Amino acid sequence: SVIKPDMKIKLRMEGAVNGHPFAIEGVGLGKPFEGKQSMDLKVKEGGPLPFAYDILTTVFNRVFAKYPENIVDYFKQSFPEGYSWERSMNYEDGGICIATNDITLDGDCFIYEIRFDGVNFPANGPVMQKRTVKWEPSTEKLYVRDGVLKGDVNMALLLEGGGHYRCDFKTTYKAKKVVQLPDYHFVDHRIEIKSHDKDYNNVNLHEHAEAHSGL
Amino acid sequence: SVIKPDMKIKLRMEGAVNGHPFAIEGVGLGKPFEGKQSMDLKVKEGGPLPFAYDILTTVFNRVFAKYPENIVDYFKQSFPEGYSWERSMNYEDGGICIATNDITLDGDCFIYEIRFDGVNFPANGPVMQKRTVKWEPSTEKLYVRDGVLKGDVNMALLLEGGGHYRCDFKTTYKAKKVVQLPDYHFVDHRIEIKSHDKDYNNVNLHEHAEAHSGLP
Amino acid sequence: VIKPDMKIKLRMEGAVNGHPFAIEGVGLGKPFEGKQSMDLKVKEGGPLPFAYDILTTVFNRVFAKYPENIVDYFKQSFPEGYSWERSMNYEDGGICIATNDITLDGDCFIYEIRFDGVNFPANGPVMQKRTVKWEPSTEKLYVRDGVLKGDVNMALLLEGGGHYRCDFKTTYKAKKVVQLPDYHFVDHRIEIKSHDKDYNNVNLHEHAEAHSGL
Amino acid sequence: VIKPDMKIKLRMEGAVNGHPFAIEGVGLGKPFEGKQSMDLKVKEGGPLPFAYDILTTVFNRVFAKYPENIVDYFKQSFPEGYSWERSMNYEDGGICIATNDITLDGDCFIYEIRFDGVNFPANGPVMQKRTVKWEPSTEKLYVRDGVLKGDVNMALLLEGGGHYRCDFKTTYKAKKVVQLPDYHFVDHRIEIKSHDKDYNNVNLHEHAEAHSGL
Repeated sequence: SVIKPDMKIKLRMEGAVNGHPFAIEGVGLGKPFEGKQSMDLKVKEGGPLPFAYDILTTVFNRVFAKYPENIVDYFKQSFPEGYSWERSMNYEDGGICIATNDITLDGDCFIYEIRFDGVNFPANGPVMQKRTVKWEPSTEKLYVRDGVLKGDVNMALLLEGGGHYRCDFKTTYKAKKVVQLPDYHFVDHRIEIKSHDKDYNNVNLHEHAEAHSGL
Repeated sequence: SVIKPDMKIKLRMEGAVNGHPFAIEGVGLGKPFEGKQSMDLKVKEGGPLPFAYDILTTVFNRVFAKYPENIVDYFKQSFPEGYSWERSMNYEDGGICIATNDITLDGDCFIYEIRFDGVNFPANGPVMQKRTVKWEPSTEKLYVRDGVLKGDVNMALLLEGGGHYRCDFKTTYKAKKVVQLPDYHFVDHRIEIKSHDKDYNNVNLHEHAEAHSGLP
Repeated sequence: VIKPDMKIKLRMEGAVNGHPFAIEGVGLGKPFEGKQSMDLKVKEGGPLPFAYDILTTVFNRVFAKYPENIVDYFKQSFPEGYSWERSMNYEDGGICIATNDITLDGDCFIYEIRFDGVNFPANGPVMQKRTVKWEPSTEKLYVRDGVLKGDVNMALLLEGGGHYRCDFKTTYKAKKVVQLPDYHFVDHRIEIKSHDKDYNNVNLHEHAEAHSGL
Repeated sequence: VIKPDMKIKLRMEGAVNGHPFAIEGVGLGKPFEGKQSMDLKVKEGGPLPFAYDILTTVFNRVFAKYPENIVDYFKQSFPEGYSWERSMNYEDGGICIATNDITLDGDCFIYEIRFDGVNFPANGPVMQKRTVKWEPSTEKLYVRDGVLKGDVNMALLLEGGGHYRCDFKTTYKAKKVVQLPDYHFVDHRIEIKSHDKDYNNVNLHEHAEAHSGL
């Protein structure tokens, strides 16, 4: 079907953090059935980001998650038409990021229309002082609410010299058409920046995901 | 000085809710020393707005707040330079609105560069189905944190049919230069849409703010 | 009926980070003046290992001056009285929740208080007792599901300037049907007038007035 | 040390929206298997007018199967033991907080538990007893200021399908110095196996295993 073993990705992100705009474009590819992907990103406007790049990574498609036969894959059923999602990223120190990504599909390439905004970050925080090393792996909880799919997950950014920085994720998925809604379930995630340049004008990012249930 | 009894307003807001972009430019004027301001907003893009126009209103200048003599005025002190603020708006039903405003000054007219974003608003919540009536008067609490000025406030939208809809504001004001930093204090608020057509493409908005110390 | 001058008796039972304590108290106040004072004594778990400041706002909106044009849910609930529950969330993850059941005996209000708070950071302002006082406040009260709710942005100034934020969420419940009021505010002002070295004894005061929009 | 088969003995004293209650419990489990079961008997405040489920995750991470590659904060903390504190924030505003002090007598863990919850809507799932059970979950544990933290996105599926979200914030404090683990997870699956009409009697089971994630 539309969901081929191998696929491409085309995306652009426009946003602002603490009132300073920026834009990013990216090209990538993944295997929707293996739940793996990869993508190169470049800062098109507003470089060099004066904040931790990590806050952005998870915004850069649940379609790339390995769903077992026993669990309805809300996300793949949504295509060709596609789906969009809304996300809340509440940081333990007050910082807050809002994001949106509209997902379309051009032939064999997913196209993302991404918005991203973040405010109230302390200048002395791990975010504005770029003290983030990476996001820890996670297990997202997803459940139906009002005919759509909700996804929540407790995230953590290990900092330099140890210690963690928590953020609570609150994502909402909305399919453009009617699809089989699934039962409560989870999706383990692992996102890492493989490489990047001095100021992150160029970044290589990878994500791995697989869904499952209780135990 | 720099700020005068009567000054004008020019604003351009660009933003999105639930993923739907829109643009609104506004115009208006007010009395900075009397805490009063009026403005007529107009939806230039994304109309008709699919959500309650009330969640935008507080985003459309603390300069407009009557300040007592015994309390430092962090706002009037920032110009000619000016200041910028970031706000977090958290609604009781998961809805979260984020916004920023960069206020500069052209002669006797303030210019705003606003950005507004809100997500996760329940499809059947009060906001998306536009069942709100307006904001109740309020009292903001301003305090200093890391050399800047914070300001929090418990906000409530009166819903049609009575009952309210709570939201919490968390604002951070940043003067574009070094200015005196006030002790703890409050700002009484009261905003209202005075008029507007059926889907709020055109809106007349008013506000009156008055800062004071604690009750004695 | 609520007279111009009233007395107060009370006992609190609670814990902070799992460590138990108990405090009893006596006082008086002027319901219509919105003023009151009291002397509290630590009975168990003393000397207290956390800032007393977190307990004060638990130690009765009856003691708020209410203007004629605003329904006074509180002064009405008596002689039956009312009860309340409150969530107190501090920015650093410290969370306390309390309840108070207020009854009336002659001219003396009787309080049965429960206080519990957890996850206070070992080196935070609370456990390190680095708080100075609560700043005055303005509580927002609105009817919800047939009962009255009060929310307020609170803040403690810590030693050497600086503030520590906490959000209050209170639910008040009349013991018998009373008239529900419209949306209104209550300006508060709570202060510890005196205390001995370890706070085993404390004299507390509060002043408050209800009002509507600016 | 900690044996392959151990016993449990506990007592919970608490309140919900101002109404006290107490529940005694006895049980056992396989600590290396992450399996445990117990029988709960209400001793006060019965019949409980609120969803029993809000209380279940309060009724010992020792009962979780830790692989060899992860430090076991809980098992190394004996026989001194440890205590924990927890915030449970529900989406409709209800808030619960608890603390458990855990000691060891031979082969029987001994829990002294406290439980408090406020602001639960009268018409909400909890007060209307509209809950079915907690959904399985994965707890995230990381170190903070010398102790262990564990947060989880919980969810009660309600009658009529649909879920009620609750955010857990737990802090684990070993009664002695023990090695601190790196970031990790603990899947959980808790459930009531049997109960009587007013839940005065309840059999509870829990299954848990620790892991490092993909």
